[PDB]
Amino acid sequence: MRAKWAKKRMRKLKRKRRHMKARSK
Amino acid sequence: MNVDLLYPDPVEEQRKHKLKRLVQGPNSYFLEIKCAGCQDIVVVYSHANTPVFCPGCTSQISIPTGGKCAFTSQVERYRQ
Amino acid sequence: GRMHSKGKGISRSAIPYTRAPAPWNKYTPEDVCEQICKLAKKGTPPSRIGLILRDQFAIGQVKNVTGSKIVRILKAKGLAPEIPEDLYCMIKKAVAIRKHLERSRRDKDSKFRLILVESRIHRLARYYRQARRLPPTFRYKSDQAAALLA
Amino acid sequence: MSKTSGLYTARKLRTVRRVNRWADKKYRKAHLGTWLKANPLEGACMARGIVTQKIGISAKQPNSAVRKAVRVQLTKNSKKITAFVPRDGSITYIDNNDEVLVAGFGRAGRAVGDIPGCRFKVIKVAGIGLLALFLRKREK
Amino acid sequence: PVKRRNNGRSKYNCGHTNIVRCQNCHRCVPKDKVIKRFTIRNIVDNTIADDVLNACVIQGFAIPKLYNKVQYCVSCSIHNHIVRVRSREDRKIRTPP
Amino acid sequence: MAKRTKKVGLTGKYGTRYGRAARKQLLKIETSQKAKYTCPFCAKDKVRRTACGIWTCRSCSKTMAGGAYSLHTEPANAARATIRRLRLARE
Amino acid sequence: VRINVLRDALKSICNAQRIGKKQVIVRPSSKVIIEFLQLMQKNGYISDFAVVDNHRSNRIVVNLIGRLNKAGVISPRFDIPANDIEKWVVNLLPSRLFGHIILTTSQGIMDHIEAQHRQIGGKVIGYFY
RNA sequence: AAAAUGGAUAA
RNA sequence: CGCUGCUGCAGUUGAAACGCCCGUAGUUGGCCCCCCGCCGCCACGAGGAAACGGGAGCGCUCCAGGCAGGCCCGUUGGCCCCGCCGCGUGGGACCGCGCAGCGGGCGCGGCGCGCCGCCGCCGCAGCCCCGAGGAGAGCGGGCGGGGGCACCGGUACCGGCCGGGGACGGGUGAAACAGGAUGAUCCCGCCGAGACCGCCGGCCGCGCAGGCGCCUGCCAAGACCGCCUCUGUCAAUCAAGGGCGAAGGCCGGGGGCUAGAAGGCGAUCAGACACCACCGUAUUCCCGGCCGUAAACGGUGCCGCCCCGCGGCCGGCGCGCGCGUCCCGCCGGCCGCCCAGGGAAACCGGGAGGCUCCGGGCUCUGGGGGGAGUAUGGCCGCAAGGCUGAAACUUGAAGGCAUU
Repeated sequence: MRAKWAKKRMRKLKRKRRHMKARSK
Repeated sequence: MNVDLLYPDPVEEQRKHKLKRLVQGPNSYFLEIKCAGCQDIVVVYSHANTPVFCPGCTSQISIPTGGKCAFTSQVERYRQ
Repeated sequence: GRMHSKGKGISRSAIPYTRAPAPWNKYTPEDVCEQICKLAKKGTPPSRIGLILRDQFAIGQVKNVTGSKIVRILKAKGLAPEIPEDLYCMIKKAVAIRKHLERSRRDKDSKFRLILVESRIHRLARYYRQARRLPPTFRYKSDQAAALLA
Repeated sequence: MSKTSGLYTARKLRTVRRVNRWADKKYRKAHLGTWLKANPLEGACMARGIVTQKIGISAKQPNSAVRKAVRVQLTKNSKKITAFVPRDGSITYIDNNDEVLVAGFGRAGRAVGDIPGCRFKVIKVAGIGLLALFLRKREK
Repeated sequence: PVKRRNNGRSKYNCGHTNIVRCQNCHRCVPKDKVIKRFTIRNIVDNTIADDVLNACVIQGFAIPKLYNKVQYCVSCSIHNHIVRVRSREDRKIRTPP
Repeated sequence: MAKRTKKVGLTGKYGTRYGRAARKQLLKIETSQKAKYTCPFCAKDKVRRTACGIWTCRSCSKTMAGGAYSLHTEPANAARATIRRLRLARE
Repeated sequence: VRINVLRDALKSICNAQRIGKKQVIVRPSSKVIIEFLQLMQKNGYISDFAVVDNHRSNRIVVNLIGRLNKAGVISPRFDIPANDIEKWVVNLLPSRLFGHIILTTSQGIMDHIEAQHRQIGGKVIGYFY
C-alpha cells in the first residue's frame, strides 16, 4: 500500500490541524 | 423452403411461445373427463389450477397442476 | 421488468384471436351474468369468478360469452368491491408482513419487502384516487392498515 | 450519455453545459476572474516597476546556464515580481532602484522555456528601450 | 490488461465465496482462487507395497488409502510447482493434465 | 413543538449538568420506567412501575413482578422459555 | 417501456438487410410506421409491406428488395423551418441528389422534395436511403 | 537463510 | 478546439456509472378512436427607426469612399433586412388536453338570433375499443448457502483432570526464547468453555446489494414457469428525501475458545524495533445502538428492442418416441467459445454490436499532469471520520493497450 499510506499521512495532518486549531481558538 | 413470416408452417407457430407467434393466442383448450352417469361430453379447463368437483358428487374430478390439470378417472380428448 | 425486482419474465395468460362466444357449450347471457353475481354474494373475488367459469363452466374470458368484463357485470348489481380488488389484495399482504415483523425487529429482508409492498399501495391508490375509483379522503396508513382492511 | 433527448429538456440542457463548461481549464482561468485579481500585471499588457535587486537563477538541469534576472516591485499593486533581463549583456544597463517596464513572456503568464521562477520580461529600463540600448539606437 | 476473463477466480453469480487457507502459506484465498487438487494415496509409501501385507496377519486386508483434498494458495502453488506460468495461447486450454 | 431537538427529551430535566454519556443511558433506562406495558392477563397497555420491580396494571389492578425498569427483562424471557421446554420434557 | 415504436422498428428493417433477410419482421405497429413504409415502397427503397391484424399490437410484415442502406428515425422530432430544411438535409442526406427525409406537415406525411416544392416545413420523422 | 547502493550531462 | 459536443464528446482499462434499493420534483413515455375546440405547430401576411449588414446603378483619376450626377425613370439615391415566442388570415400531419347524452317544437323569444328553460316528443344502434413479448394483481406447480426466531449435533483447538510412563519437548530456513524429574512430549477415558460448520462445495444455486452452508421445529417472503383468471396504462428514470450496506472502528451490556492491530520477546542482519518463531491486550463472539466506507468490480449506470452458431449448467414447462430421469425444444437465469460488427489495441460480441452512413427515453460523471479531496464555509457523526468542495501556484508531459 503506497497511496493508502499517503491517505493515512493526510488524515494525521488533518487531525493535528484540528487539535492545533482548538489550542489557538 | 422459401416460407416467409406472412405464412409460417402451423407447427412452427405451435412450437414457439404463445406470445412469440405471428398470431398470438391460447395454448390451452377444453379437455373432457368421464363421470358416473356420463358417456357424453363433460368439458373442463385443460390447465385447471383449481378443484373441479364430480357433477353432483363430493370427490374432485381434476388434480391441481401448474400445467395441464391431471385426472384420476376415465377422460375424453379435447372437444368431441 | 417486474415493478420491484430486476426480473424480465413473460408468463402471461391468453385470449383468443377470434373474439366470438364459446362454441363448446356456452350458457345464456342473463344466466351467466346472474351466475357471476350469485357467486359474488358467497363472496367470490373477481379473479376467482373469472377462474371458476374457466374450470367450472365453459369460457375463461367472460367478456366474449357475456357482453363485458367481470367487474362491469358485477358493478351493475353493486358487487364491485368498494376498495378496488387490486389495492385490497396488496393491503391484505402488507398486514401479514407487519404481523411477522411485530414479533422480531431482527428480520431485514421482510422490512425490505414491507417498504416495497406498501410503496405499490401508495402508487396504485393514487391512480385510483384521480380515476375516482378511490375517494380523495381515503389514504393508506401503515398503522391503520388493519382498520382499512376491515 | 448526453441524453436529455427531450423536446422539453432545453432548461436542463442549457445549464448542464454552463455548469460543466467551467471545468475546462482554459475557460476556468479565462472567466473565473481569479487571475484578473492574481495577475501581478493586473491583466495589463505591461506594468511599471522599481528595480529591487539583480538575481541569478540557474536554468533547468538539461540546459545549464545562469539566467540573469531582476527583482522588480510593481508600481500599481506593489507586488514583488521577478523579470528576466533579455538578450546578451543587458544586465550592465540595468541599475538598482531604477524604473522599469515589465511585459508577459507570451505563454500567457506561464514560464517560457528553461527560466525557473520567471514569468515576465523587461521591455524598457529607465524609459529608454532595452532593445534600443542593445541595438545601440538609444544609449544610456 | 485483463490477463484472463475469469479475472483469476471462478466466482460467478455470487459476489462472495467461503474463504479457506493455503496448506503451506496459511494465506486466506477465497474458495474460487484455490488450487484444490484431490489426493488419494496408500498410507505407507508404495515402496512398502506388499512388505506390509506379507507382515499383516489378517487375511485380505487392503493398505488404507487417504482421500484428502489439498487446498493450496495461488502464490504457494507456483513456487511449489503445482501449476506453472502458461503461455498466452496455452492459458485458455483446460483438459486437466 | 420540537421541545428538545435531540433525544434528551426525558433527560431535559437534569439540564446542563451530569454529562452527555451519563444522561444518554438515562434516556433508555428512564423511558423504560415511565412507558406503559401490556398486562399479560388483560392485554391492555396499562401496566406501570409502582416501585422498583413492583408493576401494577392501572386498569387490571393486578400486580406482576418484573425487571426493575421494564416489565419483561431480557434474561428472564430466556429462562422462562427454558422452563417451558424443560417442564414438557418430564411430560 | 418501448419509448419509440418507429426507431426500434427501423433499426430492425436495416438489421435484416445487412444479413440479407429478404423477409423482415416488425413486432409493434403504429399508423406512422405504416405511413413511413408506403412512402418507402412508393419510392421503391422497399418492395412492399403488410400487417397481420392480431387483435393486440398488430405485427407488421416488411419485404425489402434488398436494395437498402440506412433507415433511421430523427427523434427528438424537431420541427424544421421551411427555409432551412436543407441544413438538416446536409447532415442526414448522402448527396443533395438522392435520399429522402420524411417530415410531418398538415397536408399529410410528405418527403423532403414535396416539402420544398410546397415551400412547407414539418417535424422530422426520419431518413431513408 | 543472508545481500544495500550507484553522481549530471551528452553520447 | 467533435479541447464544451443541440448539430457533434467521453465514462471496461487513458479522466469519469453514485455500493444498492425506494422514491417526489422534474424529464420521458405503447397501441388505438378520419373529418372539433384549445394548444404547440405549419405557411403566408400586415404593421414594426434609420444607420448597419448586404444590395441595383452611378470611373471621387483607380480606390478606401460617397449619393451622387447629367443635357437624365416626375434623373437619381432604390431594394432586401428592426426577426417580431407580439398581432391577423389560412392549414390539421405529428403532438398533447378535453368529465359532460344528443336532437325537434314551443323561439322571429318586444327590429334576427340566442341563453336559462319546457316537457316526453319516439325521433338517434343513445352510451362496455382492444387486451402491450408495459406493468399492477390471482391461483397452481415445483425451485433455492434467500430472511427472522428458536431448537440444535459434531469433531477440532484450548484449559482442568485420572490411570500410565519415562526423558528432552517444542520451534525453524537453520536456530533461539519459553514447557519438563512441580514427571514434560506422547497416548487413552474424561470434564469445562467458547468459536466454527470441513469433505460434499461447483464455469452450483439464492438474495435488492453487502452477502448467504450443523440438527429439527416454526413463521412470514421472493423471482421464475404454467395459465380460455383479474383490472386496464396504473409505465420509465431520477433531483430532494427515506431505507439497507463487507471489514475495521466506536457506545452500553455481556462473553472469552482460537487467531490476533499494540506491546513485549527471541533469532535476523551494518541496523533492523521489519520479514520468520514464541507470548499476548484491543479485537474476533453475542445483544441493543451509532458509523457509512471498499480493487463495494464486470473498474462496464437503469429500463427498451433487434441481433450466429456450437455448447455446459439451472428452474419450471410442454410434444412425439418406447417409455428413458430419453429426444426436440418453449420460456427466466448462470456461463464458455465466438459469426458478423465495433474499437488505439487488450479484446466485448446475452455488448464494449446495430454511430462521423452520428438523434428510443431517464439519471450520474469527467475535460493535460501535480497542487487537491487540499483549504475554507457548511452539514452529519460520541469520536475516528464521511458527504459537498476551492483557489493561488507549478509543470510538459502525465497516462492506455500493444511490439521489440
